[PDB]
Amino acid sequence: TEDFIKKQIEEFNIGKRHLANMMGEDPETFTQEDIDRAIAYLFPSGLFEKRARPVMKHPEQIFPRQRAIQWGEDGRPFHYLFYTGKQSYYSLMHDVYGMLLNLEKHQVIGSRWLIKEELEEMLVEKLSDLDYMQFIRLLEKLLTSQCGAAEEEFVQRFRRSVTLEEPVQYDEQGMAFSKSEGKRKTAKAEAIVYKHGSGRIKVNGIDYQLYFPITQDREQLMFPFHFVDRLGKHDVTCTVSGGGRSAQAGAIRLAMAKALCSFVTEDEVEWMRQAGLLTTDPRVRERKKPGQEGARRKFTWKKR
Amino acid sequence: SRYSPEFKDPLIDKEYYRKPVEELTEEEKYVRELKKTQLIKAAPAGKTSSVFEDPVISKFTNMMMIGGNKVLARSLMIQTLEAVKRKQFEKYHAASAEEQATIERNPYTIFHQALKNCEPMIGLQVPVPLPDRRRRFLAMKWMITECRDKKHQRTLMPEKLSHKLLEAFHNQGPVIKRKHDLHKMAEANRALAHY
Amino acid sequence: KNRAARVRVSKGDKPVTYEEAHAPHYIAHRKGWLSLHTGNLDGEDHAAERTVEDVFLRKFMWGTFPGCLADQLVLKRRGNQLEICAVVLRQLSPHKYYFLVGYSETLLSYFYKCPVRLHLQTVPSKVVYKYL
Amino acid sequence: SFFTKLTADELWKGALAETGAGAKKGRGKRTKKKKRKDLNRGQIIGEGRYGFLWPGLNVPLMKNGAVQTIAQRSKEEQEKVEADMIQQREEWDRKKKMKVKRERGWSGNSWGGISLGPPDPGPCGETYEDFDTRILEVRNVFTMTAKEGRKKSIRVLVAVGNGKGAAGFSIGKATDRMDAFRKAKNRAVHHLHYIERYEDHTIFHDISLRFKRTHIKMKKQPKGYGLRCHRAIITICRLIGIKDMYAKVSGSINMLSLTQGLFRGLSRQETHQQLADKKGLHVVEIREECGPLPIVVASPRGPLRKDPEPEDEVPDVKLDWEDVKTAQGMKRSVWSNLKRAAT
Amino acid sequence: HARLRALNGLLYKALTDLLCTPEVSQELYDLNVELSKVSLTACRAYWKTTAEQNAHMEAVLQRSAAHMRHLLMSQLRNVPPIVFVQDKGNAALAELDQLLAVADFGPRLCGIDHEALNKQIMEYKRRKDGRKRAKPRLEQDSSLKSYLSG
RNA sequence: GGACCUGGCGGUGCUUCAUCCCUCUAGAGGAGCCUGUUCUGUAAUCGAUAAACCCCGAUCAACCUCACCACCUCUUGCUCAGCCUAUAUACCGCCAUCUUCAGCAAACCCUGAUGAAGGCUACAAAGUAAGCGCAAGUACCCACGUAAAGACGUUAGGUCAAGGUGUAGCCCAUGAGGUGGCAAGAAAUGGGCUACAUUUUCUACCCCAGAAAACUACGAUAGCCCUUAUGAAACUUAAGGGUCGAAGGUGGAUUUAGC
Ligand SMILES: [Mg+2]
Repeated sequence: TEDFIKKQIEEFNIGKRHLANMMGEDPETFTQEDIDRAIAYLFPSGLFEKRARPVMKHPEQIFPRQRAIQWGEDGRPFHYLFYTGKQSYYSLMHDVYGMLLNLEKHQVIGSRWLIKEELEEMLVEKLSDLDYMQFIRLLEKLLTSQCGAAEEEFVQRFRRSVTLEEPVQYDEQGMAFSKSEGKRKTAKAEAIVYKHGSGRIKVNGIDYQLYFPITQDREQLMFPFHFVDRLGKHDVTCTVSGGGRSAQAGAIRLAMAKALCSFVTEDEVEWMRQAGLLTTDPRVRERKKPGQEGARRKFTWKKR
Repeated sequence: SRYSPEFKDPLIDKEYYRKPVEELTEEEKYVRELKKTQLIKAAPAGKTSSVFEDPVISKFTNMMMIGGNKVLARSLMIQTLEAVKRKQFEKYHAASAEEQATIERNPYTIFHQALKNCEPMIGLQVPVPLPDRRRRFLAMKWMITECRDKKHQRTLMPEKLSHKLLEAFHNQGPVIKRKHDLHKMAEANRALAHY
Repeated sequence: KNRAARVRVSKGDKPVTYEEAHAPHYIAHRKGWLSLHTGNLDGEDHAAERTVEDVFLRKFMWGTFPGCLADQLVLKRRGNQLEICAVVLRQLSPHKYYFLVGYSETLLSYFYKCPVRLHLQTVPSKVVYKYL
Repeated sequence: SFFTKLTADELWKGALAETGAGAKKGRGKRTKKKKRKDLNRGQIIGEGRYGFLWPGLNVPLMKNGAVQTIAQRSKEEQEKVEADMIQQREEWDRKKKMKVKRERGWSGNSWGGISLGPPDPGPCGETYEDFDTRILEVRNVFTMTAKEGRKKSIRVLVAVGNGKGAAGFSIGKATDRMDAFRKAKNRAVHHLHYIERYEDHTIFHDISLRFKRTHIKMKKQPKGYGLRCHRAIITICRLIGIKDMYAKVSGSINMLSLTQGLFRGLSRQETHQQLADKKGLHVVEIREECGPLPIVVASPRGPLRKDPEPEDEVPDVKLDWEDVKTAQGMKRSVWSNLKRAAT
Repeated sequence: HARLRALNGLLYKALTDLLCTPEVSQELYDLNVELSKVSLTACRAYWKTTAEQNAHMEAVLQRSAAHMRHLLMSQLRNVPPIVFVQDKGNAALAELDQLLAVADFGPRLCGIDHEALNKQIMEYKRRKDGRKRAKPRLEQDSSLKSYLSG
């Protein structure tokens, strides 16, 4: 209940003061981050679930935001859309519809739509898939319409940033170069590409033609420079370790491409990315499962 | 697959990226802008931007590969190309001036023409048309299976494959015979095409 | 169907504590181990002896506090110390609790030749994490 | 081996076989069966065969102001203590075995007429201690489902009434009989009719109604006539609070149809006050026991009509052949007016 | 389902009326194309096929499909795009015959496993050398006895 | 007997699906051997045994293990005895199977006149707040993938021989101990290994080589013999060497696995 929440808030304030005393810091400037660090130090827990570790947050966060009963002592609900059972969702829809009406009166890249779980957390109300789809359609109709700054801010409450994903150094002799790293399977490589050179690659201190006898590995090495037409114009010193011949070739290729990105133009960097020369390959060996011959092959189902 | 569905296949073609902006259509401009924001898979270890890269030959080598022995399959393929080139050069030098115009010495052209000749236009039972990919796969598989036949004893794969490719380039050899047999069987079973 | 250490739902009324509620695949994910000792670490030794000691301690404590225990024990080992942390219901008079604490500490100390401490936390009733 | 022993809960779970396919199916008859017992019912900590007295655990820590020492009971007194423990266990078992009977319904093996007590109290100060619940029928409906084939379920018809004119009935479907009882009575308490009663003991006028295929003919009766009605009607009338009434049920004797037709007829009856208000005339009651004295039971609250109601010499009503035959005495029946227990 | 069937019938009737009238198109009117089937999911139209004239009919229909959809929108205004499918009997046969003309041919008992049973018999030779069912409704229940007991 | 409801079924209609079929790769089905089962034999275990048994309990048997057999011995016995004696059709415990599922079960509410029964339409028309499962979260290298998870229920599914336990049975023996012993193939079948080679074999090397290439080829991890390792005990087990160079020549229907 509300009185319970008030008591929890008072207890949290007292506990915050006590924790500040315990860690020897100013209670007046003991932020939530300090509280979390102190709790993690005093009550260490290796449990992988972060929600299972000890927590002493504010009651506004520990307790669900569904709040106590939505009516006072008289029993009158606070919200006028309470009897809809989804007062948050329908209030939001009503506000969006009012915004659309006002837009009628007056007259993509780094963001995505929050998932249904995120919206449910926002409104602390359970919602159906079709309800979420209807709200998304309304929001997208709002966006497509000539939305103003206020509507853009309203949408940004639901926009979620998309997860889309170089230095130049000088040696002791003033040779401008770039250094980068790459991984492929188990092989790990570190490459150094100099700004000016005459196409000489030394792998582990050994020339590539003597270190990579297979023509395929040399072709993989040639791929980045040949893509940007810079064959024979750069000097590369790279060291690779682990894996086999092809894994090492791929790791060196990725490291060389990433390092060479420091010299080619931004459009050339984008072209290299679109060619796949910069994406770290996540294809790694899959573990063998018990009761099976291999990663995916089952044992021969016995003849019947 | 470890790649999320958001990831797109890479496009390894230097002409595509060096193409002038003016020649690009509005649709192509939108495609490029979209690709500027799309996650792209890592370039596979097989294909590169090399001007000498041949996707047909790469696929043929992959089909020849046994137990992931890409090195040996590639060695067999390059040995076959060298054998075809050497035999064609011998024929060219042993031929008169008039015949030298007709003799072809490009191993890649010979290989492509041989595979094109071996491609069966029709397939099967009810005879049915075959799509392009199925045609190419059938041609390659027929060539490889014929070259792997035990009928040739102690002859290495490069020599057998070169001989069969040269036979196919002249519209002869057991592979063309197999294609003709499939065509004749489809013609015979044409009466069942109503199924 | 997996049956190990799981409390199968029957009617939605049977109460279970936090540990009983969680299935074995939640160990080290949502629930820690009930015994902490360096036996199972890399290169360490005497894991079997510590396991036998822990099993005997759990059985002895369960049979020494009949119905008093409200949850599983926690057996911590620091050096040669041995702390048995238990959660006990407030049934018996504290005289019996103190007698049992002294008894168990002395007997276990003489039986395992290590200083055994017994820390009791009392609860009014068995803590209910959920109902099954 | 000590390490091979288990806890009491596991042992009971294993031995009692409370779970498993045998309990679900019951193919193996278990007349010779085991029941759970509390092994720790009366055990005292610190008591054993050796009969030791541990200060602070099973004997008082301080006796006469001094700390007691470790003492062991003599063999005779320890034997007496063990015998007393055995006798106390036997007494506990005997008290467990004893019980108290109940009152049967219409018949010794029928649920009809058996009381279920008051309906469960409402969430907020909404209690029904004034209400009584009675079972009218219990039926084992078997439903054919795709996987399990024949599945048993219990359909129970209950009626609840406070004895002061407020009563209702409801149906409850469940897998267990008690769940059906609870559902049915807690739902019937929400479907309460109000049956107007003449003088709080009988109906206002003779009623004759057919519900579906069930004819109910109820006759208003004077005080002391009792309830001469179908046993279900007797139960429902006791719940409503009707003491004197006659009722004959003809046609189908479907219990649910009879019950809800009875409730319909009782609810739709017209009181004397309503009749007086409708026709604007005094409702004058003539009693043979009171002679020719006219008793006014209801007067119209509005204006009183001046024109007398037309007095047709021959009323146009649909009589019942049974009633006419009974009045004329030709209704010979070896089953009518049989002496029966008090209702 | 029945509503969709009636919608398919109405679409068939409308397309037939558009085909028959000359006002839609002189080309289409001269073709006198007849429809074997009309089915809505997009709309698939199937017309009977008479080769050169068949190709001409298909080409004219493909050219006039947009105008036909526009005219249908006048009526049923929300009409999905109409797909014309040429019914060359079994179209696979026609395409197969076309390719075959194009293609090149170059120079020109007892119903048992008696053996298994015989083996089993030889193996054998070598090794040698109802009740009442109670009615569900009549089963007794002792719950009431227990309730009355206590 | 009339009407209806639910289920089952239809040589029942329609619609849409999946690895159901074709397509791709490598296998099995032919050979030898390893191992498992079955059968026979023996004085000589048990259990699993259609998918869901068949390199299964075993992450393992020369003695021990061992529960089998023969012979001999003991009787308050290691145990406030004991039993691997019967019952998985009394159970706990741990799992298989659908599950490569998404639903389940309570507590209510409503409809059918308060009949059995039924309860969906998103521009929504009686269903629902909670619980369990999926999901989410977490582990591994990501947000993907693989693990893990996977309710209720189905097969009286498996285990009384992990252990515990109900019932029943044994107590000079169905208990306990000691010595010695099986374990062979006339076979059938399941899985696996090695092959039948030239994309191969041997050597060097770890991929720019030289030879071999059909009766002195390829091909045994088999047999025979001799060492060695472990052990008290080895023709038994394993490793190595010698010797032998066998069957076999890419294998029918059918069948397994993979994205
Ligand atoms: Mg009786």
